[PDB]
Amino acid sequence: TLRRYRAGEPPLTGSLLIGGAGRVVEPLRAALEKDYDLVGDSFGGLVFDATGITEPAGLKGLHEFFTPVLRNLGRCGRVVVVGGTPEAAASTNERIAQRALEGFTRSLGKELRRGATTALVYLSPDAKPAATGLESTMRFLLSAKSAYVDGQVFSVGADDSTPPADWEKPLDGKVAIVTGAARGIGATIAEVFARDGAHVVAIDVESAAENLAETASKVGGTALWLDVTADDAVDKISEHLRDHHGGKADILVNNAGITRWDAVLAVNLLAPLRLTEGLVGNGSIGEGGRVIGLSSQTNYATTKAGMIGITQALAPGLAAKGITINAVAPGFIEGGQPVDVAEAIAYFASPASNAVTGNVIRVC
Amino acid sequence: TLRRYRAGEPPLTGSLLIGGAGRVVEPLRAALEKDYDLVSFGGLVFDATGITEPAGLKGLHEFFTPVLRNLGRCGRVVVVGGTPEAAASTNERIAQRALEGFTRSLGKELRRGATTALVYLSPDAKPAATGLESTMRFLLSAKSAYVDGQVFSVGADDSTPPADWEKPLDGKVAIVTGAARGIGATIAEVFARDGAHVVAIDVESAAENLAETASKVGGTALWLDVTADDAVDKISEHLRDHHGGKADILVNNAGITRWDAVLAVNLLAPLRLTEGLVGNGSIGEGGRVIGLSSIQTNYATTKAGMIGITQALAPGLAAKGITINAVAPGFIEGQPVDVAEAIAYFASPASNAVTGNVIRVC
Repeated sequence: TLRRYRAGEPPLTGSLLIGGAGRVVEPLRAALEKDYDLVGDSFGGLVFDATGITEPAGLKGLHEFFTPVLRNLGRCGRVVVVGGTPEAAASTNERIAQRALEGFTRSLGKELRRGATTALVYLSPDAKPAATGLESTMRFLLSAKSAYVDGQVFSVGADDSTPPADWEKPLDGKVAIVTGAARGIGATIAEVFARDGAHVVAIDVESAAENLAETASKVGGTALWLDVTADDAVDKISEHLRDHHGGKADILVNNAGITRWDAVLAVNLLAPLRLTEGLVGNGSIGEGGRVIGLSSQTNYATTKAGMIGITQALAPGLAAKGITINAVAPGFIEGGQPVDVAEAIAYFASPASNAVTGNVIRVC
Repeated sequence: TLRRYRAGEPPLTGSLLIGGAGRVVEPLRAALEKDYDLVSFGGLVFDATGITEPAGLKGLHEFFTPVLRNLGRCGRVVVVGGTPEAAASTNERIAQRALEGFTRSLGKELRRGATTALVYLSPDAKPAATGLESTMRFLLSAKSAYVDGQVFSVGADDSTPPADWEKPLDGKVAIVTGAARGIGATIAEVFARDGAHVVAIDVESAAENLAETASKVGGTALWLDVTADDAVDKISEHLRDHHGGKADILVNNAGITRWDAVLAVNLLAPLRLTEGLVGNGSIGEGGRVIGLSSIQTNYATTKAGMIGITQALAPGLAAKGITINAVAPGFIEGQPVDVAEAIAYFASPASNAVTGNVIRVC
């Protein structure tokens, strides 16, 4: 039975080794030293900086680092390889080697103890030497919050970051809109956001009735009964933000909720796109904003791909306004659990995740 | 059983319905009307290039729902779209990117043997879309029997059809490594059937097995360890003696005849060969490099690696008029001929607008 996050428990099940050569090892060692049991004999985390590998021949560096240590990696352990964005390498030799990283981290998992995970994080070569924009990703990965995120690839760009005042309350003071919020993952996302100190606007359909009122109260948020596919949805959300939150939201989570071709397109693709375009277009979501999509056969497979489309298409335009857009694509859930999906969303929602945009991650 | 390609037998086993709306539907009609039976369905092509908004995706369902049930066995479904990173609006990017979800799930409601493919075409492709044609012909045929759910990315460049679509590789000189047996030997065979002159390479100890491949295909044998330092030179020397110093196509497979080892054989050697043969003028204008992965940490890395080669080298190779693509096979022995066909599709002189692609065969 897998480790999920709690309280003032330590982030890892044991010590944390950071190795490799490159531009990430020192900044990370300095950044993670206070909160993690850092080393120079039973490991909770293994981090290899692969940024210094500039040719395929150098790929043996991976083998040389992990082989002596993998076996001593604990249950529910973390392995992270950090490389540089291959599209942006300085030589074709470097692009090949950094691309090859993905193969290594995704097959290593089959050698690991139960519940242990692996992850690949790419960092812009244009990120500044302190690598602040990387921190929220590492903390998410090196913690129990990321229990069911495995074999994934995270792409961090170039901007600097600022830690939240408190990494145990990273969403402290933020306003989050969550749709499909009465039951299911939606209700859980709302709960995890509140735990992290956000004020949640819980949105669902009018027939959710009391259930929605219930979620709002449990999370200390507010309820907004509304059909997100109606013409006036943007306007109604804005009005609610004017009354309860001085006209502004920080986070929009587009979750369809469980509460024909055209109905599926309208709910899982058209509506969330409209919501995003409108709430951004009118300034309700401004600098520091976070949009996070959550997918979930020909109907749905198209809207799931559509959601990936939104996330990639809107990222450039949105980054120029200081806003990130990301998505989570969950697997088999009712094994994997909702809290797990919610953590991933909360990781993107982080004010310290400003250098994470255009990403799509699978959970379970 | 599942149908593969033979004789002057017609390419589909039913008629071809090309519908939809956009920049590809007319030119594709005019291109295929002679060889195919146009408008109990052998093939279904939907032009999705005119969908510039997500709301328009309803046209996919509108087109497909009446006709899928009438699609014959081993039918081909192909959706053609516009390269999403190059669309003119975010709305368009989103609608074109969504075609991928539709194309992958559609396969699941098809008959056995029937396939689905998504083709993206550069919006700077001329109206005739001649660069599109070899991809279309490969897909609308028995040759692609086990290429399902895949995404092809076709560039802006025009194409010239080969003299004969049945001998597409006529007069071409193809280097095939690891050719003594397995896929290497079958690749050699499909290449010769398509008219190529094959240089069959493999290690010393394949001995007479290499001789038989070279012999079966009307080619030549080169006994060589492709990880040895002299490898580029010996190959060049061979090309000088037998082909006037040029090869057209290079197939990177070294087949079937400890971390360090897997890397040399599977990532380093095929990179060396590619860089050596292009850099010494052995492969030029019109060249074709095609990588083939293995069928597991060291192999996983070299398989990711191959994708890297394929993506990294493509821009610089395009400027030299050389394409690079790869096939990721297995689990197999499905059949070898099916992988070889995929390699032959990339090899084709008419696939010049096809580069930086990675296709799984299953």
